[PDB]
Amino acid sequence: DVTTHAKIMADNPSWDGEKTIIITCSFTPGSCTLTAYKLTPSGYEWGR
Amino acid sequence: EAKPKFLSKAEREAEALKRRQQEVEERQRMLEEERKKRKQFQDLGR
Repeated sequence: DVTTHAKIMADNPSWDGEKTIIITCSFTPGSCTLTAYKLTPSGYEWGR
Repeated sequence: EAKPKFLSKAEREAEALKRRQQEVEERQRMLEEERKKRKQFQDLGR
C-alpha cells in the first residue's frame, strides 16, 4: 500500500502527501475495521 | 447593491470572461503552490 501510494504520488503531482491517505477497510469477523494512513516524507521516498 | 443594473450582453460576457480569467488564474496559482507544497514534502524525506 505504501509503494502503491508513493508511486501514485510520484506520477501525479496533484496528490499532496500531506492530504492524501490510504483508508483500509479490513474485513474483521462480521464487521469492518477502517484505518486511514498517511505517508510521511520518508515513506514517499522509500515507496517511490 | 439593491437595484439591479442592466448590463449589456457584450458587457455581460466581458464580465464573464474576466471572471473565468480570474478563476483560471487562481487555479494556476493554487497549482503552482501545490507544486511548492509537493517540493517541500519531497525534500523533507530526501
